[PDB]
Amino acid sequence: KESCKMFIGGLNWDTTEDNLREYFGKYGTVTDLKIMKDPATGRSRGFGFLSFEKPSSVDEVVKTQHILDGKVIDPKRAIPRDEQDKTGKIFVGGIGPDVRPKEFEEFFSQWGTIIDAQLMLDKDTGQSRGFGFVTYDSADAVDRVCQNKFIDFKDRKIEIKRAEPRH
Amino acid sequence: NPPSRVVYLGSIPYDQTEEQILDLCSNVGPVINLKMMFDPQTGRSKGYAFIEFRDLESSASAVRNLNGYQLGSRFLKCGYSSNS
RNA sequence: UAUAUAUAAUAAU
Repeated sequence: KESCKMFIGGLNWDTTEDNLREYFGKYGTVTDLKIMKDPATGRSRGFGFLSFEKPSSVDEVVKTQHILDGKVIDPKRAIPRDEQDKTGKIFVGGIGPDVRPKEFEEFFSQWGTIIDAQLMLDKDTGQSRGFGFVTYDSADAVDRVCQNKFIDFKDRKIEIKRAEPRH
Repeated sequence: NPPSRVVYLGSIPYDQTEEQILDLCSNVGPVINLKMMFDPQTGRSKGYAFIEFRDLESSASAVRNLNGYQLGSRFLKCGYSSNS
């Protein structure tokens, strides 16, 4: 009751419900789930509500990394609406010539807890122009690192910028 | 960030722009901000306009009286985003 | 310069 519904995130723009379930029911048992992705109509936000009957499947589901289409999915237990709105997201510009998400995610991980961060890659879509993303559960850290626009990274500084809100 | 305060007009043809919207929504009381734009870059949004109302007060009476009604291909949606 | 979400949102630089 207190825990069981989850908020699948980072879903590939090509997933189905029966498919998403057959993929997830690999952990325990599920009673119902509301996937939005609709390849038939065209496309929709990539997220999925997973009504895990056994609150446990949710613990291992979020505590485990998986890849449906091999792109990048982020499974997390349902998150309070107010907490989701409070979370802030910043876009990072410029990056090392060959940096993997391992560092980057670990990099920012120090200051400002990183709820959802990562580097994008042409594999995700084909825009390996050279960028990065970071998400904190608050905007205080954003304004904190903000004064630190360019930051010293592997070998190429990184120009931090708000995910979009100029503010 | 309340559940109602602004109105999002998306599926609306160039038939009704800032002039028509300015009253299709206001049709209840005073408003606050009105913006209209299309998808020059995204290449998707046809007629999108943001109409912010006075506040949960006018938005209460407007969004409650009118929020989603047979208009365009989709019905106006109850917005809430607020700009300092 | 670019981002796959809480079933919904234009522009800018």
